[PDB]
Amino acid sequence: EALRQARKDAELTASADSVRAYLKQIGKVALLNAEEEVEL
Amino acid sequence: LYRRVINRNNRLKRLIDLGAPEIIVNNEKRMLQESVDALFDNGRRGRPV
Amino acid sequence: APVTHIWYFKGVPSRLGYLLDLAPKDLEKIIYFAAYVITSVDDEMRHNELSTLEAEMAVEKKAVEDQRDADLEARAQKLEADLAELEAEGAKSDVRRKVRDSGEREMRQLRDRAQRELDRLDEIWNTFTKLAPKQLIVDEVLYREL
Amino acid sequence: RRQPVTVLLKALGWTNEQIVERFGFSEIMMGTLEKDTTSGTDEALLDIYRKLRPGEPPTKESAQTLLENLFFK
DNA sequence: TCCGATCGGTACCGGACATGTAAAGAGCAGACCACCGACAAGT
Repeated sequence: EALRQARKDAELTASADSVRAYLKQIGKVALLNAEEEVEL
Repeated sequence: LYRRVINRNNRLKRLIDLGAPEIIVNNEKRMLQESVDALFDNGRRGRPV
Repeated sequence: APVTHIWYFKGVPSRLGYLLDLAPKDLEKIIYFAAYVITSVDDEMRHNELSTLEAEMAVEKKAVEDQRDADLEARAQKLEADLAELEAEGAKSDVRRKVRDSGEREMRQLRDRAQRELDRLDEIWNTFTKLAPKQLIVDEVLYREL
Repeated sequence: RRQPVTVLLKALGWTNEQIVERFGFSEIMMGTLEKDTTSGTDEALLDIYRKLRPGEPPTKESAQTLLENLFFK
């Protein structure tokens, strides 16, 4: 719906500030809860 | 300004030597670009240092 | 790593923009690590192997359609099992309508997911066909897939 | 950037009927409400959040908390 | 054709002045200097 389009526009925003861009970049990936760390 | 540029360049050298992922290296290169731009003309792009 | 000169980029007019026929926003995105730019493309190699790549893309689309059909038939057999269970013991009509609309919503979700996958494949193929130098690929996942 | 005030009014919890019954004596308000090309509360709130803080993925509660922090806290 | 952003500029002589925070600690090693023992050859 419109929510997906808004999310895509937000992710495609220029984000001229360097710190904001870095936060957006690091926010793309997920976390490891309990066991994936051992496997890695 | 010269100290900031030299520090960021040395950190980029260390990151390349270690083998850091692409995100960290790209962030460091962007910081180096911003430091050089601020050195040559402070205030043209972004906020002044 | 090379660093561009601020005088010749952030100016009115932008000399780099005029030289390279690039908009100032495009230059800002490129030189500040925000979007990829295609330096060059091998047109001859792409044209020679275009038919094989299109055939492989068609095979991939056929495979994803077959997977969607398998998911649809799994949903259909689950619905048939639910109907058999409802025939085994009596139940009210409200719960039957609820499970019917839940199954309809699930199959519509699967259909729109398949449609989104097909649209993504079509967009990737169109981007590859229309690939040319001095073009910005602002989507990181699209460039990774390419 | 400029935003129509009807979007802000809807984002505060008011509906179209509330706006009509509250600002029915004015022509500019009605013209803005007809020309907003935006309906509902969640859509207006998401638009306000996008305008205020571009690049941040919005959700149901982040925009409301941001507005409360900005004004009513 | 219209218009939201961005960049350029805005008198002179005299004078005046100097930063305000720290989440630590330990183990091991390297370079340099003030105090020293021997031992044979030149003085």
